[PDB]
Amino acid sequence: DLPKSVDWRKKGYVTPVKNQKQCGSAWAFSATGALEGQMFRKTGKLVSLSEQNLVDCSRPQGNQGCNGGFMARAFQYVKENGGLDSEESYPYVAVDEICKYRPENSVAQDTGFTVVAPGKEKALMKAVATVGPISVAMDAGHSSFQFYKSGIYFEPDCSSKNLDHGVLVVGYGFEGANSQNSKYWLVKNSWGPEWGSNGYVKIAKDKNNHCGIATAASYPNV
Repeated sequence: DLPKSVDWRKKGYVTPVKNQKQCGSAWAFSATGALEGQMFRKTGKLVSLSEQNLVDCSRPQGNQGCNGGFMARAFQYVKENGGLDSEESYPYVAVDEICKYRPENSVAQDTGFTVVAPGKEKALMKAVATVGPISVAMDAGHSSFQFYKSGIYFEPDCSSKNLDHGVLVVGYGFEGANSQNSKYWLVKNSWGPEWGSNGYVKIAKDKNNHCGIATAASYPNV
């Protein structure tokens, strides 16, 4: 009984597209994006969250800052730390720096996170429909993705198991009148608004877990 389409951007859950620049911090942007949606669902206030706070401070939890990391380890950091600072108060500079977490500037918290049944696009569809934006890993390691500009993205060389890039599923939809025709996942990237379609990409949906979008999906518990 899930909706034919979902787009959380239309309900105020999603901040404008950000840019990680030359830092392997996509996992931090995916995590802040999912926490931004859950915090909005809880309080009605959309507050941009600090990726730099995660880059600089979550090494104990197993992240490696600009050398990579994982969204579940970032949600683990926010839980163990008791908070996460706003983007305004702890700005992004795209380089590993000293941890400067300030509890008085915290605007978010989580108690851990929930994992979507791995490899199941229908499970991911249910989480997107009932929770809000969901953090996901994908295989983005292709020039077709770097130069992606519009339309549904399908890449034959995509893997659903060996992934390399965290992104945020903000909804799903279809092209035209038939809800089961030309389906896609609405994905927010962190390569800036100029990349792709206003910083977003439509990834083919119900095409065998294309690019691994439902392989490692999760969301923070607020």
